[PDB]
Amino acid sequence: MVFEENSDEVRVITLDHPNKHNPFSRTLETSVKDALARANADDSVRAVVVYGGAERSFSAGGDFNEVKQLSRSEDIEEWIDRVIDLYQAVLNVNKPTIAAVDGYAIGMGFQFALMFDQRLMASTANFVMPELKHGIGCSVGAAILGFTHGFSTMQEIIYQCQSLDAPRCVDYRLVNQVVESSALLDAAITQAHVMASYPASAFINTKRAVNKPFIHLLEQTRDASKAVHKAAFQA
Amino acid sequence: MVFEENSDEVRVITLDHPNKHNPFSRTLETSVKDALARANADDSVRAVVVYGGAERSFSAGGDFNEVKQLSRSEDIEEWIDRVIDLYQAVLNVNKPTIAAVDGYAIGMGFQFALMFDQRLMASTANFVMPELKHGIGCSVGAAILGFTHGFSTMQEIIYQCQSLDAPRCVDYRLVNQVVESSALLDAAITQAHVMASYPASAFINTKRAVNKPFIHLLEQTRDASKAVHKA
Amino acid sequence: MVFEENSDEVRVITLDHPNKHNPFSRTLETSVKDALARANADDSVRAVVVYGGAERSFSAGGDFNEVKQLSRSEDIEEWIDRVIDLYQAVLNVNKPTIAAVDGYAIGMGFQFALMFDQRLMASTANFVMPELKHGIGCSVGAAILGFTHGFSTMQEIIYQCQSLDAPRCVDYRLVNQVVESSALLDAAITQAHVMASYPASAFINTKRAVNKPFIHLLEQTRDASKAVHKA
Repeated sequence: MVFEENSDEVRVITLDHPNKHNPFSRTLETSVKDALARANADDSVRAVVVYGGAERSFSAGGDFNEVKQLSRSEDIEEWIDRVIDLYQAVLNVNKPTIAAVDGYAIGMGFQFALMFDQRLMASTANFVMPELKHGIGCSVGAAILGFTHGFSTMQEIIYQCQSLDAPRCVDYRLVNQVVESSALLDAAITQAHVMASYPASAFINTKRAVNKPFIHLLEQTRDASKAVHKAAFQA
Repeated sequence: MVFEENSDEVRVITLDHPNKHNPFSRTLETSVKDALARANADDSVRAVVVYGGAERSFSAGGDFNEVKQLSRSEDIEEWIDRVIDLYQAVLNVNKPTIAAVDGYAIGMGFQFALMFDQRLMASTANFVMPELKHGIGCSVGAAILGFTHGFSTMQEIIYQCQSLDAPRCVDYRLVNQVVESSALLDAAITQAHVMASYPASAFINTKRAVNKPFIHLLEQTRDASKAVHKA
Repeated sequence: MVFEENSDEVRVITLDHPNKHNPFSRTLETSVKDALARANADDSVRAVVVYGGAERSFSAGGDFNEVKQLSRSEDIEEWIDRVIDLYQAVLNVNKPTIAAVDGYAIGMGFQFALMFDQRLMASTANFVMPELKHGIGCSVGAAILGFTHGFSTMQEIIYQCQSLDAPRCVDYRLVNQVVESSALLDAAITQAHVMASYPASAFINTKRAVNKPFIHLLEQTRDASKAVHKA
């Protein structure tokens, strides 16, 4: 469920769920994790771009088919582990990582995007974190967003549950760039070439230092979040 | 010193100190805490709005003369503890909380407001944190504001001691909305109805998770602000 | 390598490296630390302004040819310890501190500036954190910047390695004011007089509380950054 192509030293991973909105099914997680592993392990690769695809959403979050079909505690507990593992998978890529966002980045897709070093979105795209509106728990989201963007910003976002257009994302500093849908991928690749040109020894050790507290946060959130979602999933 | 009213599932707590600027006296603390307890314990309540009242300040905070008048240290311990307990009282409300700010939100009033889930202010209102200007210590304000809005933002506010009108609060992201004084209360209630419509269990457990570090911070600050006036 | 003047209760420390870009050589660090010590220890001083000088940079930081030289594990460590000690030196000044920025504030100069209570820059000045562009490690810069201004802001800055002019710094909230180069020093001194007029008890204890987490973070970053500038 992911294409892997190359713009020279740049590896481009394109999400390809049967569904245009690239929902994170368990199969898609797997592919995305595996592609990231290969990219990180491959010396020909010096930078990575993850992309929803032309006329496709970055990801509309997890698979509503998994989520709505969750009752057992065993089942929910392990689902949270999966989710974090995915986010960690991105954070542990020792090379530069760009997220090219078009369409919708919702809930899990929003969060997934926040794991990247940089984010460019289309002028026509949207971010959303509408969990509580819908009756889903959002401790993991709160945790991430609080860490990346501050307490009061996070509060606003998760409690308002609004559809964030580009102007709004810029205002929140959720993205580094806004371009036309047609221009988006090339723009992302360029950013990747730029960061790829920074000496590797320097960039890897710095990125590691930078992402350590983030990883550590996510690990701490693991247990407590299993608690809210176990309790929430009974309606 | 409050009015408790209802817009259906929304409880509206209106501060009513004899003084139009709703200063936090001991008595007002008490009422506000008790009204919050009831609202949180009441089934019929699904969201809470706290409001200074029409043609009234949200709250000018606590008397700096009386703060400066405390010279026994348990006087200060008692007082520090009271202040935090108030802020914790808000943070422990398991339902949505909106603060409708008109007039002045000063010192304690500024801080008290930061405990809420959301904040709307009037176009004509002002936030201020002037403690250092008036020769008051300011650990608790800094601690809170650093946590809610970042180090460098807090630095600027505390050290500059300026009256922050609405444009400035928006720029700082201190509020979620600015409206006319006449429109403010209805606006706040609407927000409350919106958040009240969120499936409770999912909301409550999330809010608990969210506010936990905040509460823990207030506890750390309690100990520290009293290690100060002890040495 | 520093000239110490007085505007009444305000002490003004002007960086004076032979090089007009005030690079942080070991000698300059020393002078700056010693001038800060004296200013903090001097009762006649109630506030401090640090300035690059007219027609001179605040500081272009350390020399990236020398940094890339350091291969011996001691050399790396002692250098890191020095760098932090400098930043701590500013944080431990118990009186108000203003940084008057003209020219370039690069890497160490950017970071050094973030230690101050307030920052004014010239309209014509620039901030830069270009370490990764030039193959220099940046754990320290990121640690600081993440703490002062948030994770995602720090990310953007260190990964983009751009020259931030004034409009951009305002947009990032890196400074409290932008003025003409000619006006800059007087502006800084005024800010210093303003903060100097706040009661010393009130200020000193608050500032201590405020800067504690910052110091504690610098101390962690020290122990850590060794292992990465090592590898």
